[PDB]
Amino acid sequence: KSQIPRLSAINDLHKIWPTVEEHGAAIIESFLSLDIVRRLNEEVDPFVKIEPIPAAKTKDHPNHKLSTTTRLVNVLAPISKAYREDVLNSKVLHRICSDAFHVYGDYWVLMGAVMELAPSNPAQPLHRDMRFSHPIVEYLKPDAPATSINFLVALSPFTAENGATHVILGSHKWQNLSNVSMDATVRALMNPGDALLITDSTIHCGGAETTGTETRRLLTITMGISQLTPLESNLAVPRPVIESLTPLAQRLLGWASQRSAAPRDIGLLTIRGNSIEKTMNLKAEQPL
Amino acid sequence: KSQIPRLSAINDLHKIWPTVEEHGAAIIESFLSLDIVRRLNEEVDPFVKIEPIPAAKTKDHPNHKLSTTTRLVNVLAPISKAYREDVLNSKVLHRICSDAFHVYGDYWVLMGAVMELAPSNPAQPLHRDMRFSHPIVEYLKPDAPATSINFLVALSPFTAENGATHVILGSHKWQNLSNVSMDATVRALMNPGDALLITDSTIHCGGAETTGTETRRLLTITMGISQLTPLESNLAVPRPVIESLTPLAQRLLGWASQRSAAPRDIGLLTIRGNSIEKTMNLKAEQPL
Ligand SMILES: CN1C(=O)c2ccccc2NC(=O)[C@@H]1Cc1ccccc1
Ligand SMILES: CN1C(=O)c2ccccc2NC(=O)[C@@H]1Cc1ccccc1
Ligand SMILES: O=C(O)CCC(=O)C(=O)O
Ligand SMILES: O=C(O)CCC(=O)C(=O)O
Ligand code: NI
Ligand code: NI
Repeated sequence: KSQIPRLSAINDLHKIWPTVEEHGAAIIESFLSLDIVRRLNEEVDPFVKIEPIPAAKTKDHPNHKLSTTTRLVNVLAPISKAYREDVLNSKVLHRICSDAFHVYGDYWVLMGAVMELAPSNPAQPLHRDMRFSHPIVEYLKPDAPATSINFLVALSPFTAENGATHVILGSHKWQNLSNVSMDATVRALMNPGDALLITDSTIHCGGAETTGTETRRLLTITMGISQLTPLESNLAVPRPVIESLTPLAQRLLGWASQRSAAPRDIGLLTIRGNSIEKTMNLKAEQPL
Repeated sequence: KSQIPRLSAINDLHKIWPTVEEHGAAIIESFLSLDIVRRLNEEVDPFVKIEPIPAAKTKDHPNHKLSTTTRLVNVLAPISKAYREDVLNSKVLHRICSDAFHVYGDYWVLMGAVMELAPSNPAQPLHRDMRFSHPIVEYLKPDAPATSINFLVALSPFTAENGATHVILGSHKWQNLSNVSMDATVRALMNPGDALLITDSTIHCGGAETTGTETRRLLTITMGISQLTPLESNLAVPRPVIESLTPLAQRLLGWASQRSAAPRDIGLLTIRGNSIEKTMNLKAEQPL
């Protein structure tokens, strides 16, 4: 069985989305530089350490799907300069997203999260993303272009033994799911900064951590059309942080109005014919 | 040809959604009391008068679809006490919406707007709503439950001669649109406070104002699943106004997290497993 296609962020940029459209997955080598990875890791470190279990009794939106050996930290903009500057303005990310979502219009971040898996973390069940938040997605016709995609960026090594993600190539086009098996999977073996890119229809799962010693960490960026509601809110992010961002990053975080691709688009999140940013006189690129 | 079914808000409440599901439209008689209509009208009056043309050159999200004799004012919560208290907490509205959207989960306001049509306003072309903002909707399978519905509430009389809305009954189930004609329509003749309820697949249009003297006004409330992005933003609504609302009204305006109907729903607009309202310590029902 064929392995996940591997592509250069630098040279193969126009090939990335076509590859995912065909195969349902691709590895983007050096999606983030080691410097960006180092900074992201340093900045999110304490927030990962303080994060409780996904279904902690203190939470009013517990996540009952993730294992108790998973820590997931979302709403990264207030935590990480590297995320809100380097990642949210990634030229590679934006080329891919505009390639993927042009039929629909603007896209934004549905969720940007760091996931850390403790040693001995079990494999997740094979799944498609979005089914525990956006039931609407299952009602889309089979030829509807993907309405979200997920960049699973390695922040530490992904190896067979430490639970590198499994994907089923071609499963984004499956309607009948009787052949869903771990027998059908291949692995996303990755170095820090590489990214596994999948669609919302790609069947995949986190792997089993079998060493008992290694802690695997990733940055998962679910990018989706601006017509779909994010899993996470940036409503509580301080205004000085928002005003430090680029206009593009502000839009990605829901601090701007949005547009569809409809010829005479009437817009999303507008205020009596004007944008959020015009109405609220939102500054951009103001240093902290 | 059969007329639009007319139902009592008081007595026929459980019948309203089934009627719309079958026929694509229903008139809800006395949906709003005359007192609520009077207050809404008084409160929005000046904002309608100052509103420019839909595609005014001053706007960065011009609406190129509506006629130059249309004034549309959305983001009503800061303008109208009647809207944000009486309308957003309407028992009838909420029964209907929970009937309609239970398959998907929570619902919210995609747009609440007052539309005023000047004398001599022409008929709109026959259309389905949502196509100039949410192209995703056209990609839904035919048996997907409606993901949005629109309450067109009369704030003045709707007569044949003054441009009462046209609908095509049963057109919410049409796939082939070759028989779309004004020949196929019936009229929503309504008194102030009555509401025409349609789905996002019901083919309809504003009628021609033929008197040259009458000014028709309506309150259009597009309610949709919380998985779809609103056409309008309440991000700039003052915190004291938001904190005066019920928790339900806050959710409807995007000042709360949201839930899907998925068995182990992980939520929408959450912040590291907690809600917007818990995170921001958002008060409710605090008088102004
Ligand atoms: C539930 N779930 C997440 O929490 C998740 C986490 C990170 C990024 C995307 C994401 N979206 C999802 O739909 C997944 C789905 C899932 C996960 C584990 C086991 C079964 C299903
Ligand atoms: C464009 N458009 C609005 O502006 C509108 C106004 C009020 C409530 C819903 C609404 N949604 C829409 O999709 C309509 C569609 C339309 C209107 C006129 C002519 C052609 C198409
Ligand atoms: O752990 C991984 O590599 C994948 C995680 C995942 O697919 C998910 O949580 O949705
Ligand atoms: O004017 C009316 O009665 C209907 C308006 C309408 O359908 C629209 O603007 O989408
Ligand atoms: Ni997943
Ligand atoms: Ni309409």
